[PDB]
Amino acid sequence: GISRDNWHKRRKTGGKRKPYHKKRKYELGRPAANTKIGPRRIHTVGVRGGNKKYRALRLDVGNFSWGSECCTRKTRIIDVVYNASNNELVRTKTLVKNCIVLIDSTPYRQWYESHYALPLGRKKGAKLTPEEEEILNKKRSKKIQKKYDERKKNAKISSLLEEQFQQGKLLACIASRPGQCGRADGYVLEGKELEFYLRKIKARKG
Amino acid sequence: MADIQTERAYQKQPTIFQNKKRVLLGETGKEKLPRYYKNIGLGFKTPKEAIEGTYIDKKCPFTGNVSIRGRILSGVVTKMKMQRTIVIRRDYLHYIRKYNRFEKRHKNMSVHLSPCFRDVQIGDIVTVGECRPLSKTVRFNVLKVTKAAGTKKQFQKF
Amino acid sequence: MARGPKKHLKRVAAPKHWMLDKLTSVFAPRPSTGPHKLRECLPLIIFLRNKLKYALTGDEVKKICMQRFIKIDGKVRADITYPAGFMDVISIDKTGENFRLIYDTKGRFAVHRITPEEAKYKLCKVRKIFVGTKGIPHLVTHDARTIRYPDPLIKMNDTIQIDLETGKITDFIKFDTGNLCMVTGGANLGRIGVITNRERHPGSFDVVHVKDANGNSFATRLSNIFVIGKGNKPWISLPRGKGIRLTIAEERDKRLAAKQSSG
Amino acid sequence: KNKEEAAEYAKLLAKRMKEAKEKRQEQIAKRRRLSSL
RNA sequence: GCUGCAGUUAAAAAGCUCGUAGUUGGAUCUUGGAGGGUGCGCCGUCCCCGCCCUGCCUCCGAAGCGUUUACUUUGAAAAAAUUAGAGUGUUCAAAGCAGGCCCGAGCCGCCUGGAUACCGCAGCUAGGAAUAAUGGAAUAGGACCGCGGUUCUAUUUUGUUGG
RNA sequence: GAAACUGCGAAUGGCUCAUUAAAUCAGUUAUGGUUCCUUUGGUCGCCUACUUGGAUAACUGUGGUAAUUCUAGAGCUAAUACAUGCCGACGGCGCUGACUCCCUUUGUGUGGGAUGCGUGCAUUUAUCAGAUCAAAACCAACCCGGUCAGGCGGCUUUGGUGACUCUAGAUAACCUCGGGCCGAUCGCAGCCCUCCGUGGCGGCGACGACCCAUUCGAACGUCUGCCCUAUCAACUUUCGAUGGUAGUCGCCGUGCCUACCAUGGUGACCACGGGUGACGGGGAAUCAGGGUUCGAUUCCGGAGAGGGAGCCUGAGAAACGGCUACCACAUCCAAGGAAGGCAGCAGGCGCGCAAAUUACCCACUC
Repeated sequence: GISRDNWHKRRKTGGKRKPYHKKRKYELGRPAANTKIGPRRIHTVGVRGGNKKYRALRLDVGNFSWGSECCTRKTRIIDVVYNASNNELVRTKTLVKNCIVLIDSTPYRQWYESHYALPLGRKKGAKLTPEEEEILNKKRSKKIQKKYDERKKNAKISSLLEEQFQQGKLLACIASRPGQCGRADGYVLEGKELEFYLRKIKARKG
Repeated sequence: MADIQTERAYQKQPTIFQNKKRVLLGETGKEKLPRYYKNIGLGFKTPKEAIEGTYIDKKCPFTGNVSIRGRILSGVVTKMKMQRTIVIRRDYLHYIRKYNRFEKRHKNMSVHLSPCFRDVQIGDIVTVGECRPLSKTVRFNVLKVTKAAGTKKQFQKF
Repeated sequence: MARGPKKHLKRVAAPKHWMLDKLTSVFAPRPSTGPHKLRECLPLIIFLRNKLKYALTGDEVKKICMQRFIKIDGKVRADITYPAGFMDVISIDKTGENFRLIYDTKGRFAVHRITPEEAKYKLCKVRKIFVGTKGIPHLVTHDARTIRYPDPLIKMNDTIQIDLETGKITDFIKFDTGNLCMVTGGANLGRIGVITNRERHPGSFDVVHVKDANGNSFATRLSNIFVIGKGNKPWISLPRGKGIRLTIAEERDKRLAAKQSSG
Repeated sequence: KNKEEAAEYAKLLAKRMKEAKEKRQEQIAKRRRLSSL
């Protein structure tokens, strides 16, 4: 099958390594999860030394954290936008580490409006009146306005992130190894990385 | 310098986070990138270039995630064809009793070279240290550039 | 070979210091997994029937053990090939004997009776000192005993008086110039002595210059040095010989002089 | 039982300060003598 | 045929020279008096040692710490069997790792053992500073808060915290 | 107490040296790159709880097949097998809070609250933490201690290794889920109740589990040392050759694999290629000294079980006294089928110059 061993191929001298022993389980290795986006499926795999490793095939939600915020929220993973390794991964919408995805934003938005009471971007009046407004209206007199007052300064939030909020989809980078762990986790892009990916996202696009 | 970042992936040191932020001057903030470094040990001074630098090099002993343990060797630089890696020639004496003169013999050793070191130029004697397998060939990492304009055969200056 | 743990020992490939004969059979006991590394141990069977002469057969050694006759460090051990070792106690009760496994100047586990006290406690060399889980700290001794909450002075290479019923460190000795020492491996295995110097190498390998109560000097690896108390004041019994080491000529001089006349 | 060990251990480390704390003092005070000149 | 071969005529110096690798390389840089081992009947004879007729600096330890090595020297690290080789009455011996005693058994027992050595190199230590290489200042450079103008960065501290 | 189930062994040993020439291997190093059964040391409170569900063997009975370590079907039916799920509880503590006082319109400063509603570890991710140094003049805020005439001073803290993103702690969650953990055993024989039948308690003797370390290991990584050959002088990559970078994979390091991107890496200090009465070493034989030759073979390391390749189980196997296909061989048959691998011990054929009993025992050694 598959055989991490170098003891095939050729050395640096270039001499033909001669066959020593067969392919040995200790050398053993495997097919990739090639995990793909959509209704969750996972399979257990037997790994060396006992121990069981999850192979995720297809995933729809992950746990993505807003680092500067210091908060993490679980959201649907909408789609794969960018992948350094290979393009097919993006087109196929396959999940892997370093894959650049778009999450969904709504959980982040709901938290942010609640905590800072300033609502993101320059959405709309009607929306405010509807739900999320109720939260904004809040009160307790009192209760919450004081907290909102305490906050401010940070709360600037960064233009690139907020603009993304308008879309309702935020760029995030998958931190975890879905094929290994079975969890498709990641962190919201930002700052510099976000700048680099945006440049890549627009540059290649068109 | 040259934009590093160059590739397609965003080069960064792991788990060294950011967060830029609002208000004035800098702006954000002036350094804009926190950098993490460490001394290799064995009394190898971590050169300024490492601390001062922008470059990423995971493979770097000072800036990167590699530990130096094991044999510490010295050799002369034969090649600096490859990017971020060099080949050094190690001379050694082979003893032959059966009748006794031993004959000079040599081995070449591939070793990673952090961008912190520069002027890595063939002819330079260098001190490399053992490390975890960096690449299928490379066992070592350049820790110190021994140098010398000397070997006069030319006149070096500063 | 090559799929799993070895379970046999070809005798001859056993450690010399058990002093098993050459003929007899093909296989030696081979120490169970336990508190002491296999080379550095003394399977009870060798103790009961190879040093003490209580047993003849291996069939007998077993018959003895199943009685429960024998405890190591206080807590009946019932395995023929149990890996007892340095600083272990071994107590045969209905016979009233307490023995501490500590070296010859040959480098051979010595048959060394100790008092009915003493048998209570053993000296362990700290191997590692640890922040375990939940923020608790622990020390680990040579004999593979982990004690939590130790007192903060204790550092790797120090030694440590363990109670024994209870576990429980009931003090310690620092590794410092001038401490009494026991040599637990290598050419000098069994020599006792003060210190003098620790030469230190980064990367690897620290040597300990030892001087004996005869101004005889020697080195070993730090790995091989065990602290056992304060000059002229061991914290345990020493075997006859005070781990001295005498030249083969001195050794001859003692052997012929003490007897064929001298009582 | 574990609680007692943790509490007792803290006392030794915390109590040791009293005897050790004095050690530091023998430095701060002197830090003024050297600076004097 | 290293130690330790032959090649004018016996088997064997290329017709001759240039020549890279390889090998090989001139001179010249520091100068009796007692201590301890074994022979000879209180006396001495004959080695070996610091001496008479030489790590700097940091500022005893520690540390700084090495100009590079090779070399050689002293240690450790060095599987057992084997082999050299100690102790040991297998009747002898090759072996084997024993055994030998106190004891007339009431001893309701004593006890010596089963040494050590070798172990290439390479690596590790350490002392030497000869030997052989190796280090620079002559299209001037290194030293010593010798002194300054310019600019940067790190945290002590004006109780506390911010400028 | 036959059996059966269950659990564990069967991955060890034994055997041979065919493959195999810096491969294997030896001495040296290493894991801060990782897995590890077991032993050993630690680690175990949150209305079915005085304890949950229902089925297979052994068995009975009935059979089939020329022949099977074949097995059908049915009726039961055990568990430390199998799938579940709880009494336990304990909280002040977090965010919320009907609110209320004092010194001042608004406000601002100092204060304190009855009643509501994530908190065991593991894993993954993200963040913080993991504190190293010496003095002053002013301005804006405010703590205590001694005060009268706005006026005098002042303090408290962070585990180790030469080096880690190490260990540990804090914050936000996550589920790897039913599919992490926190446990649904036995045989033999006198107590007490702030009080009356209960609930709490007392002798002898018969494996699991999570996480960490340990032990036996494992898998890789360092160098330095190998036979003959030049009638083998240039080699290695479009089916990766050497390197970057990122991922997928693996116990994990690594072109392992794959994308993109470079054009490398090696050689007269013998590479490359080829050969081989080459498994490698400890060792053996021949003794001036130097040397000269051998090593399959009682130990160590490596390799294989007809040839090749694949795989299951399990901590550990790419296992052949497992299985599976092909390939080469051989066997039984009622001809459809069916079953097999002595480089294990004896023995036998063939081969040859050449090599033993189809014997006894688990008592010794283990």
